[PDB]
Amino acid sequence: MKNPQHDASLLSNSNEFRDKNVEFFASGGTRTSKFDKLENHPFLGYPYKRGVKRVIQHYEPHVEAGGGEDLYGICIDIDEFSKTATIVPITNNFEGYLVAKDSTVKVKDKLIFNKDGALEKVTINATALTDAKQISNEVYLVKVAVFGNKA
Amino acid sequence: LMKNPQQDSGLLSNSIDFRDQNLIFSNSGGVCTSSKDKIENYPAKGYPYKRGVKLSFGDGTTELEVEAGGGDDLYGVCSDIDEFSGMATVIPITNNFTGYLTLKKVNPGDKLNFNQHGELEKVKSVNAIALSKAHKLTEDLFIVLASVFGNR
Amino acid sequence: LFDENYYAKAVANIIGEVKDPIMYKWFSPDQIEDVDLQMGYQKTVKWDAFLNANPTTIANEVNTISTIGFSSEVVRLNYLKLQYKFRHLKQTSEKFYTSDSYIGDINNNLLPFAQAYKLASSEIIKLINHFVLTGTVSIQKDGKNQKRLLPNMYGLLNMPEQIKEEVASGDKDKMDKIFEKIEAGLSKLELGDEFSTPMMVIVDPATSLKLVKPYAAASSCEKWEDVLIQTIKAINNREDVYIETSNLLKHKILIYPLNSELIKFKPSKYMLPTPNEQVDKDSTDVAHSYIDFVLGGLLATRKTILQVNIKQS
Amino acid sequence: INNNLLPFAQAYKLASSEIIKLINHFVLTGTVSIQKDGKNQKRLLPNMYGLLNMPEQIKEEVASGDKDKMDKIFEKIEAGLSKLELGDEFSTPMMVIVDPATSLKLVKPYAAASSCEKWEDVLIQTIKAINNREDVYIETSNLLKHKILIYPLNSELIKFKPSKYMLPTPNEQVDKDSTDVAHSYIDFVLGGLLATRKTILQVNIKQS
Amino acid sequence: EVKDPIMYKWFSPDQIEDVDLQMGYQKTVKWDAFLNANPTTIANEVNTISTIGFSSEVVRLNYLKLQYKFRHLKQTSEKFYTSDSYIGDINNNLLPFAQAYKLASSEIIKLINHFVLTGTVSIQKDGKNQKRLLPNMYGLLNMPEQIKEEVASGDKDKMDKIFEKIEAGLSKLELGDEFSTPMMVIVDPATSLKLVKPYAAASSCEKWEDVLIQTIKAINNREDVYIETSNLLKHKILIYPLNSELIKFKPSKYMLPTPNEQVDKDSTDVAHSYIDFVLGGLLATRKTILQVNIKQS
Amino acid sequence: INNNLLPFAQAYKLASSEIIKLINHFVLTGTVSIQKDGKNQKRLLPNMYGLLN
Amino acid sequence: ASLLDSNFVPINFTEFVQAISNTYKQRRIQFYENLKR
Amino acid sequence: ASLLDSNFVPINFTEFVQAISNTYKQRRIQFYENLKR
Amino acid sequence: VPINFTEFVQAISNTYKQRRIQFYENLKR
Repeated sequence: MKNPQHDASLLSNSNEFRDKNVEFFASGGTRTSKFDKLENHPFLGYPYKRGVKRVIQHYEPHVEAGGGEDLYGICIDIDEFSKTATIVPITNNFEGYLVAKDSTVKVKDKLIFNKDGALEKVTINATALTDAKQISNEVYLVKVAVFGNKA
Repeated sequence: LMKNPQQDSGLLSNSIDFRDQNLIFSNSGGVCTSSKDKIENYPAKGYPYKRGVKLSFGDGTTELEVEAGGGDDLYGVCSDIDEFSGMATVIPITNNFTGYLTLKKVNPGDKLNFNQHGELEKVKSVNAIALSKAHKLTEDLFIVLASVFGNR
Repeated sequence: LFDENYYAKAVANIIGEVKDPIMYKWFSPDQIEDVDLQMGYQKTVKWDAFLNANPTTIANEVNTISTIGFSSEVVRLNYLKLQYKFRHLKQTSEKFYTSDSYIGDINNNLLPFAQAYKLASSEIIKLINHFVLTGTVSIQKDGKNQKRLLPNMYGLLNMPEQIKEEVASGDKDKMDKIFEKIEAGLSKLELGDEFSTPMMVIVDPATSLKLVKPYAAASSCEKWEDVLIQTIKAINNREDVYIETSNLLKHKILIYPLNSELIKFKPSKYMLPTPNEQVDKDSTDVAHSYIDFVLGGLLATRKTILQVNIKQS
Repeated sequence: INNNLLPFAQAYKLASSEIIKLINHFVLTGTVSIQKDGKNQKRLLPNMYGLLNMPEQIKEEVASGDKDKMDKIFEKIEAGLSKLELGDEFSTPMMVIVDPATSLKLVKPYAAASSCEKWEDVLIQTIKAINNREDVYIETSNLLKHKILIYPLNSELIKFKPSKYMLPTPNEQVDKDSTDVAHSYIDFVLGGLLATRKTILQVNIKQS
Repeated sequence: EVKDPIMYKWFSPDQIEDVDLQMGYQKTVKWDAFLNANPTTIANEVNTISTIGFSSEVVRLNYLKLQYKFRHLKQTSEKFYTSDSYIGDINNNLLPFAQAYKLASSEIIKLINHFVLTGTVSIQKDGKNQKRLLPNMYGLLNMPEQIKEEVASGDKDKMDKIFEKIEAGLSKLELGDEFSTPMMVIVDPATSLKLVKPYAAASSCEKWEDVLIQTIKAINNREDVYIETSNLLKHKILIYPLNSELIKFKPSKYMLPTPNEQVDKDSTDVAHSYIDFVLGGLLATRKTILQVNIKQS
Repeated sequence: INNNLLPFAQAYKLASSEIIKLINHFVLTGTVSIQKDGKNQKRLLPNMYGLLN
Repeated sequence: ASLLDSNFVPINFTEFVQAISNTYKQRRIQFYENLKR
Repeated sequence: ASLLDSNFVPINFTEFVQAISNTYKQRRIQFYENLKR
Repeated sequence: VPINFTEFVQAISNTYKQRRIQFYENLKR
């Protein structure tokens, strides 16, 4: 979901400072600017840390996990109670840990968002900064820099 | 698929009518209960609530459990569940039970049998007689008042 | 605080001129109670009992008896926090826009902070009243493009598990047909032991116009309004019946009791508009301010509201 | 909350309230059932009757076409009132029990419409004609369904002799076990309505 | 007249605190911080700065209520079964209530001690047919995210290999800022017999027990090191600190056996009674427990 | 808890502790890195050495 | 603490907001007291 | 000999039931006394 | 003197706690 550490059975050992940030609860970006535009949109499904597209149908338009030519932005945080998602518009650049389709993504690889909002090797939307890292059975996170859409 | 509905209602209930108030899914136990009934409890494998159960054996490391089933493996009827401990309350087939049980998606007096999933179905090896028509709680969830009094 | 912050002082000196919401007329003093919350939920528990079978006759010896079952329901009220932003003139720039009779730029629709805040608060209060009435939030007359809200957030018109009546398109002009539907809904109401309470009716202007026609050969001393009052008094144990007209409604009639034991409004104590401390400033004369408000908190029992709709086909 | 278990005091209060509702329903309608349709009735003993199923009383049936015609309903009521036989107990208060729909119909102006004169007032005057101008009370009960019940309030004609243990009473037997769940029992007694024949008028509005 | 549980010797007085609960759960929250990237060099104008992230972890401890039933002689019927020196029916194995309750309580306390040590509930010697328990219910031996070392079957007798594995585990331990604490070691009788041999040509006045104590003192800031022998263990070595900040025991105040108020009386002379006890309540920080298993297969 | 937000005092204390650990690591090793592998090191200036490098 | 008192000197924005809420509550109480149906 | 009074101390379940019946009767009597039609 | 079974159970628990405290006081490693 969002926080997988609220079902833990042991206390964490808070001594080491290395290799402690590549997790699924790490909301936001590794480097954040004060002048980054953040939007709140109602969402359907679970688009957290994924590319999001805007869907219009009566109710206001919502956002859901997607990519391709419908790519509207990237979801970086979610409020479950209000069922809202914080979105960085595709017109704004972003660096952070996003979901990848599999573990075949390597450094210096050009990445595209797919229908599920996951990054995959090859328009071009991002460039991988680290290797794909396994957090859960199917959860693969990769540090990546997004620079809009470029052919 | 839960005795206690997860989605809590947005309105208060109106306690003005005394009829047709027991036709809910959270009505655990039986309509007619004897003080000399034999009541067991077992670890639950899945959600066998309001269904006929059978004894399932694991590798051997863990103890036996109960899972929804019927046929010649029928051991008893699951009347209640404690979700915190995963404990299913069972009434053995050697004891007779009268209550609301899950029906497979039937008129008072029709003979019934337990299928592979612990659901009552219209007919061989179990004495189940329907005492009411099928009441639909959900588009796929149907209950029926049945009296079980052993095997045939 | 007033020495340092000027906008806070302006709000303090202009807050009195904001008119009270009209939704206060739709409720009684005991029917409204504030809750200390901004965004979240409040939960209550209600217990109920029921009969499982016919009672058992105690003859000779028997140990198999019919059972009485119990159940619990959890009622949850969701409160949501919303915000609006408005542009105004910076405090130090007012002298350069003061005119003979007014202050501000008519060419650019820029106002001083006090006037801008007053108008914005009035508009937000109108939106809040509309939400409390109809259960929806929208800015279009069609009512489309609504804002997706949380569950357990309802108004007097969209509250579920209530009595709903519909008057056909061909019978829209027929006040007798409308009154027939109203009587049917009134009979289907279930007040219970809380019947000796005043009742409230909310109607649209067209229905208010129709209500003053003579009762139908035509009568000579009694009218449709009097007939409706007598009909409602038949069920409220001859208690007060109040009639109100709201321009928000269109071809709809709402009937409900003013009893705190059946319908209660528990709004957040921060529901009405409140200024935000953050002010956006730049090198120009235009600044931006923010207003916060909270929505949610209407609790009603089942089958205690009559909602009559008149189809306009 | 998760297992629907209450303290004994609250459980007993709720059970007693439900049982009292059942007792009131039996006293009115003459039957015992937990279904809204009224089927699967509990087989009771003979000589056990309520105010609605008492035999040898005056019965009228308003037809389907006149289900909303208050004039026809009042005509049937007048015929039943004429057929009533009070005899020497005329000077007694009368009681009328009405369903909510007919109660709402009663408050309409009497029919051109007569000012300061309602169908309720007309009915009260009509009943006062035969009760020697005594008090006529009107009650509305949701238990009834399109039924009007008219009967006097004189003990010489209709009497209620219930058991002194009719209302719910706790039992001494409490089932106990090694767990935290216990069981208790509540007793109540039914029966005891005695009315002379042809002293109750029952008007049924026949829908469909 | 009932002996104290042996699990008390495995904990310090400050490491145990009672909780008022029979069945349910307790939960606690811990807050952590982390660095998401390398720092940012402040030079000229820059707006994008590296961020420090935060996290919350909720740890839940479950408790379970269990019951046993035993038969005994009725109080009024005792006099027809007593004798000059033997009390109770020898042929039918019937005892008075006091003796039956004492023996049953002793058995239940043995079961509780075994659960606290190994985190399992079973009555078979093989250890199979275990009672299924709730999640977040662990003992000192099955606690996850700890240090686990395994000595091979061929080296089941080589104390040098056993000590090498123990040393590797001690190095992998992460006591951290709570290192200045006494340490506790639990071993089986075979391991205790092995520990008295001279250290290895054989040394003089240097034994494996002394070497192990010195090795543990190297990491515990020269604090006290205690060694206990438990016949419950078998081919297992357990090492952990006696610090409340790392390992704590919050048992239910009704954990130890308690008689029930229900007695099953009848017309005959046989009655039945019930005993209740509560299981659960061990809290441990990760990577603070060393478990060494000596394989034989 | 659901959104992982803290008061300023606790947030500052935790961040200061992490930064102090990083400073100790740099003083000992001469490098700045947030990984246990030691890769993706921050580029530094010359004449900036630790006890190990 | 209400904005209807001329002897009220707020210290900070939190107190200002609390005073605004109290003023709203007192205004609704006054409205219901002055209401005549 | 009714549950309404506080001086009443039942000795057994039979007297308790008799007190319950007396309380029901007294409540009915008081209801009819206070009834206004 | 325990008036009721609840007091009896509380006394049993307090006795267990006191025995634990006394055992730790008398313990010498």
